[PDB]
Amino acid sequence: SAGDNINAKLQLVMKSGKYQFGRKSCLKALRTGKGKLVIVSSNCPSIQRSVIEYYAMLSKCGVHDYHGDNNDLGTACGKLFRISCLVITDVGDSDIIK
Amino acid sequence: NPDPVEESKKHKLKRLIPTPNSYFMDVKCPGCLQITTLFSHAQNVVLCGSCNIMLCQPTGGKCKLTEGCSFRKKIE
Amino acid sequence: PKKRRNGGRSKHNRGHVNPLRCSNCGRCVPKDKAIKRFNIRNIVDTSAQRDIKEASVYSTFQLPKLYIKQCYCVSCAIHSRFVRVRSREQRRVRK
Amino acid sequence: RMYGKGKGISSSTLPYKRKQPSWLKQKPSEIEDAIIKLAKKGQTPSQIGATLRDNYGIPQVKSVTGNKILRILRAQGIATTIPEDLYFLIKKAVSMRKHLEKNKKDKDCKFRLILTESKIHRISRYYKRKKLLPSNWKYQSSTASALIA
Amino acid sequence: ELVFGVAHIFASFNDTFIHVTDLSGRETLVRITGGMKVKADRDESSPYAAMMAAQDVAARLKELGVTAIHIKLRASGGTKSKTPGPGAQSALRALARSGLKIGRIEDVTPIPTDSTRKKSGRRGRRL
Amino acid sequence: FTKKEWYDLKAPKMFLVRNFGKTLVTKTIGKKLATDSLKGRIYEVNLADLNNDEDQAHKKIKLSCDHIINRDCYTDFCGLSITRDKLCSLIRKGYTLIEGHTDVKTLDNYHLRMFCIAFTKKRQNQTKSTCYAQTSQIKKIRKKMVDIMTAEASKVLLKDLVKKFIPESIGKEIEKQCKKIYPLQNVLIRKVKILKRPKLDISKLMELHT
Amino acid sequence: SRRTKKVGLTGKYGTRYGSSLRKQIKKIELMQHAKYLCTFCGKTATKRTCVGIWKCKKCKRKVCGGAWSLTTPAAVAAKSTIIRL
RNA sequence: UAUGUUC
RNA sequence: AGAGGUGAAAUUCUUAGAUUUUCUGGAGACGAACAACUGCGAAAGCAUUUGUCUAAAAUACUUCCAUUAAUCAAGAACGAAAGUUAAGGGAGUGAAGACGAUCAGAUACCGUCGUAAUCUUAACCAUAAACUAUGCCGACUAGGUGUUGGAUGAAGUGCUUCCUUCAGUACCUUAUGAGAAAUCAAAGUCUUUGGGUUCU
Repeated sequence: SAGDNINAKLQLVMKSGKYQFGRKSCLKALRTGKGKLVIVSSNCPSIQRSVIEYYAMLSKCGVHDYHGDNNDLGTACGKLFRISCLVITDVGDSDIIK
Repeated sequence: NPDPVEESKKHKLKRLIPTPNSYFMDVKCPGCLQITTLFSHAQNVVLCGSCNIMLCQPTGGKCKLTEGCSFRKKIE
Repeated sequence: PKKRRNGGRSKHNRGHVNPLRCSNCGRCVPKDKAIKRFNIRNIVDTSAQRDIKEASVYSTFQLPKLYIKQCYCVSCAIHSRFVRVRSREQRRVRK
Repeated sequence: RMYGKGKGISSSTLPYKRKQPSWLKQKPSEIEDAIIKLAKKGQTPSQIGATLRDNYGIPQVKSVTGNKILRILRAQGIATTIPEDLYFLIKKAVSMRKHLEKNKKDKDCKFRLILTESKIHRISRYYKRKKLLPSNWKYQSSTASALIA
Repeated sequence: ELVFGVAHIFASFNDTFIHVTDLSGRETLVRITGGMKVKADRDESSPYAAMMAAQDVAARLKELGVTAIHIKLRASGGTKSKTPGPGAQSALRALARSGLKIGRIEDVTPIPTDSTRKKSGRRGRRL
Repeated sequence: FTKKEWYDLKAPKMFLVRNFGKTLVTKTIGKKLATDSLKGRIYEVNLADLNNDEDQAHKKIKLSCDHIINRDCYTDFCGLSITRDKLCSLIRKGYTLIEGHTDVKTLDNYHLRMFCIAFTKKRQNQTKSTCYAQTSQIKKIRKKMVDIMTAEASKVLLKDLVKKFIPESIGKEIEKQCKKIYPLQNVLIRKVKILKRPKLDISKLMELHT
Repeated sequence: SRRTKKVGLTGKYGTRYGSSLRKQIKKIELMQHAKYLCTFCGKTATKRTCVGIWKCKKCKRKVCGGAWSLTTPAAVAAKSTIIRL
């Protein structure tokens, strides 16, 4: 029961809060500093994961290494396409912050 | 003679008149003087109102409560 | 016409029981059906006990026991007299 | 029991008193707001009722207010598009299929997945016989993993 | 002074091996069995054959020097049978009456924790 | 035979008798030095005979001949096991037997495998016919006994572990640790075997013999 | 509509060779010509290029695999034992 | 716990 | 200097050292004693440890829905053993086969050996006295002895037993209940014949 809870919180944020999936959108969001959390799939290419991590370290935004690949992250978000990169512009009524 | 039966307390649930075995109680921790509502056979963990303390441990039955304190039925 | 209520074995709430092998003939027999005798015997008789205890040392030697735990099929048990045919009414009695 | 054996009569029996308990001087002017906030925070109505009974001491929301919890959720528009029990069954089926894909040798898991999908089809048929589910709802097993939404 | 050997007794419903070695189990002192004391091609397991088998090894041990013996009792094997043959009784009896001292006695018949399949089919021996 | 000469067998310092037996080899018609034949010989001798007490008659120790000078072999601890008759005696119908095993290494890098056994208790006011424990209780007991064995075999050397094997100080500890979960009757280290030993150190063998 | 009842891709062989031989070759051609999951991009688009080489159409990255499948049970088990430690 | 047909 | 094996033998192994003793390494199968008129599973079936994944059931519930249910032609999943296909494995056992015995004969029972098979993987096959020879759901009808898993209340020493109850699971007795009877707490509540349903 280690991925189920984070999947449930993701369900909650997709339902309530606003978000953005995709490398360009997440990079822009946490460039402007609107990113509260960034989720990286285990499948993410090494260079782009390192770019995301450096960007988030600069922007003081947390990074969560998703346990699944982009395929599982897409289904966790409820989409029918691979994601590999998530930014949450604001959390809804979810406890994903603690 | 099943109409005026009286000692059916030891009878299983859904006796002649099905009544639950659970109840509700007010708990007072010693030296804390707080009032809160509690459910016998509770399934979650509860916290006090005045000072945050542990009250009951949710098990398969009527919980364990604490070593001291006073718990009283809310039945009128 | 169903000689025994239990069908000759002790299977209930169960589908299959692994078989064991008769100690006398080697026949496959279900464990719940095999006749089991746990033999705790002396290594020798009383006369040989009286011989080797006095021929032994420590002056308090106690001979070990033999723990066998044999199991037999119905035919072998009947032939070796571990069980009798018994009468129809006496057939119910176990102990 | 629908499948297998065992009667299992374990359940909860409501008290004879239909009305609000006398000791509850609490006013129902905010109990619906409490359940609405809890659902917004994200709870299925079953666990909403459980949390209400345990942490709030207000058993039988129907007794406190003459309207039941999923009904007030629908009236406020919070109720999910898929009913609770059907969604839980779908989640169980998704988990079972995910496990089976790795372990195709789990014949017992395959059997119980068949049973769960039979239950899913029966209850979905009921829910779409009622207007609680769109008439074209099918539950194909390919995209049920994301159908939870 | 008391000098100890180890007599492995093998009683297997056929000839009764009587095998005295030193404490380590190697460097065997004497091995008599029961097939040489009888020449009827039978009675190899007989109590009588075991008796002479035992007194012969007792005499050889007396002349060799060892005076006390530890019994290691063994029955057939893990798959064949678990009970000692008829010869173990008389082997121990004659070893006792021979005058050489007896120390500790132990059963060491190979006990299979496993269950490798034994001879004959699932219908067993029909004789 | 005529070309065989006796040899004396010695036991380590922590035992009582210090001489348990005699061995014989063949002469040294040199291609074999008649000392390599003696080396690596295992002697199975009862704890009763090694400590002059009948109470320990159910344990037999294996001593492995490791060093030879003049005419007496010296040997060292090689393993232990409880006797078959006692093992069978302490197994009765109506009780559940719990067995556990663990691999440990001492501070001397002595790799051991220890097998312990335990049985449940009737206690006084049971008034029942069986003392079966649930599978969860059995698992907890086995985990507890494995942890106790590994701790009490890893914190110490080999000589003191052998010394504490004599009073069965580990069975008592397992008893007192499992009392609060499920009462256990006679529980003992059924067997200990040496999986691997370090390179032979004649210095240490002699400081433990003296 | 359904074109061949059971021969499937082996309908290219007509009646030649044995039925057992055709069924055996079908079993392995099915997985030789299948697309596999590319663990580097997550898209099921890695196809066989030569006998032991598998290339992903998206990554353009190629891996060494089985003759007819991306992975073989022996190699998978060996990797499992290695990764256990 | 050798074998031992038929009317 | 015999060893195996048998009712007795013989085939067989054995001075090149058989059998036997001890040690080391490898291999495959199996998982004893505990082990039960005990547990789990739809059935077939499931017994070394630990971890992970997965499901089920009972119990407790003042939690949710509110008839969503019962049984089912067709249809579908699973389905012991043997058998088939292809790789691997191959110790022990061992359909075939070969010998040695017994016998009037013995191609059998007994003994020695031994191919396929048994084991794993991936597919087929879909059958068993696959049996409690007893379809599934529901109601009612009687006392006792147990036993497995929960929950309730109380008491010997924080810990153990007794009471009640639910759900399993057996057994004993009893029928002015049934049956042809054996027997059956269901195979009863059937000429005082109709709770529902499928198959034969």
